[PDB]
Amino acid sequence: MWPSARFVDDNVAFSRMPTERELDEVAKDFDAVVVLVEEYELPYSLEEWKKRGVEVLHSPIPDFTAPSLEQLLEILRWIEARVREGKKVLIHCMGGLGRSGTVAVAWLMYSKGLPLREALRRVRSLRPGAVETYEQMEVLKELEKFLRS
Ligand code: VO4
Repeated sequence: MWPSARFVDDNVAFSRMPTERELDEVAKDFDAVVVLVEEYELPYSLEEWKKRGVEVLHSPIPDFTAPSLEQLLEILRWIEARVREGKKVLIHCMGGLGRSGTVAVAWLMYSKGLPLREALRRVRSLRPGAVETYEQMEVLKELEKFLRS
């Protein structure tokens, strides 16, 4: 297994950005990637995933900002579809683990119905530092309200 990934359930993991040297490595373990990094900060083309048969969702979230609730719902629904196909999914951003950690917490809320408090604790247990900003926490609160309703 690619030990940089941490799984929040049987099928969904989050990690730092794999480098071009690691692409075959994570393609062996994952069939789908959620790429949160902005186009201009990529060090290889995302066609690298396509030539390996890996499905790509490119939904960039700028450095130190939170996704909108709509953006997050779109990401979650796509992850859901891939998991239902039997695929393992890797969420990643470049640099810290604020943005990828936010999507990982949202996935636990969305798929397992965990309240935000427990989902946050879980992901932070996996990677201390996940969910870095007040804005990221606030969109997770907005998600929780959406789901409860
Ligand atoms: O720029 V971050 O993914 O550490 O919020």
